Formats: sequence, C-alpha cells, structure tokens
Amino acid sequence: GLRRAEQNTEDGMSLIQTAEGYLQETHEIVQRVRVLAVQAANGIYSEEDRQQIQVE
Amino acid sequence: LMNAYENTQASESRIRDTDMAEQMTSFTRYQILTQAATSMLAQANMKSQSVMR
Amino acid sequence: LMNAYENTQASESRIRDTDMAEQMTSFTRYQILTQAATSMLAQANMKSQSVMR
Amino acid sequence: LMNAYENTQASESRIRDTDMAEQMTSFTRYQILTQAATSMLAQANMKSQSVMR
Repeated sequence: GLRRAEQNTEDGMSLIQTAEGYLQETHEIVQRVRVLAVQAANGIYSEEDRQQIQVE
Repeated sequence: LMNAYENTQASESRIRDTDMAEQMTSFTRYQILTQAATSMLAQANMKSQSVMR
Repeated sequence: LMNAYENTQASESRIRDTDMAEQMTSFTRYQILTQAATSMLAQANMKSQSVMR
Repeated sequence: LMNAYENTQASESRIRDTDMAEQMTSFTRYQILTQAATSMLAQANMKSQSVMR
C-alpha cells in the first residue's frame, strides 16, 4: 500500500501540474488585454481605430 | 499547446516508464535467490545418499 | 510478426523443452534406488547358505 | 511515504527474512549429527553377532 499510495501521489501531482499548465496561457492573454486597454483609453483615437482594438 | 503537451507527456512517462534505480535492486534480489536455491539444490541430491550403508 | 515469433516460441518451449533442474530431482532419486536394489540383491543371495551346514 | 516505506520494508526483513550467517552453520550441525548417528545405528546392528559363539 505504501508503494502504491506513493504512485497515486506521483500522478496526483501530475494532475495539478497539467492544470496549472493551461492556466499559464490564460494569465498571458488577460495581460494582453491589460496592455491594449491602456492604449485604448487614450484621447487621440477615433472610433475606427478603437474598434480595431476591439477586434483583437 | 506545447506547455500542455509537456505536462501530459511528463505525466504519461511517470506511469509507463520504469525507474532504473528501483528496478535494478529488485532484479538483483531475485537473482540472488536464484543462486541460493540452485546451490542448495545439490545438497538435496546428496541428502539421502548417506543411508547407503 | 516478431511479436508472434516470441509468443509462439514461449508456448512451444513450455511443452517440448524439459525442466533440467527438476529432471535432476527424479534422476538422482531413481539412481540411488538402483544401488539399494543391487545391495539387497547380494544379501538375498547370501540368504541361501544358511542351511549348507 | 518513502521514509515510511524504508521502515516497513526493513521491519519485515527483521521478522520474515532469513539470517544466512545463522542458518549455514546450523545447517551443518544437523547434517553432522545425522552422519555421526548414521554409523551408530550401524554399530548397534552389527553388535548382536558377538553371541554367535
């Protein structure tokens, strides 16, 4: 049982490892929204220009 | 996708691939027991030859 | 084809090839009983001369 | 668990596993007694021929 329960833990950490692996890119994209929101909130853009930001 | 491919591939090998450090110990455990019974086997072949007197 | 070549050989070996270790177990046993019979054979002949006097 | 694995594996070997040093000498002692006693049983059978005079 001790040998088996360790392998259950061995793949137990594997499940958490893959779950965080997907959340890595999820964090990246919301940052890409963050930088674009800084550009969009300016006072020099037109509706044609700001909608191209909305496209992405 | 590459990051997710890495994580599942790492998760995959931990189930399929064997550990050389762990398995070589158990492999030698049986190889020793193989020689002990084989060596002691000739004792039994000579065990009952002594009552021939 | 290679996978079946090994598997076919394993099943064929288990019925044709002998167990050299176990085959010695019964060979030595029957070899000693030959000595016992030959020893008792001589003493059964010496049983005869008990009445020649 | 690996530390706990170390204890339980060693614990069983102190109870179930053999002691090769202890038994090899003990194996010879029982064989020695039988070989010595083997001649004694042969001594008793040949003893009764003394009264043949």
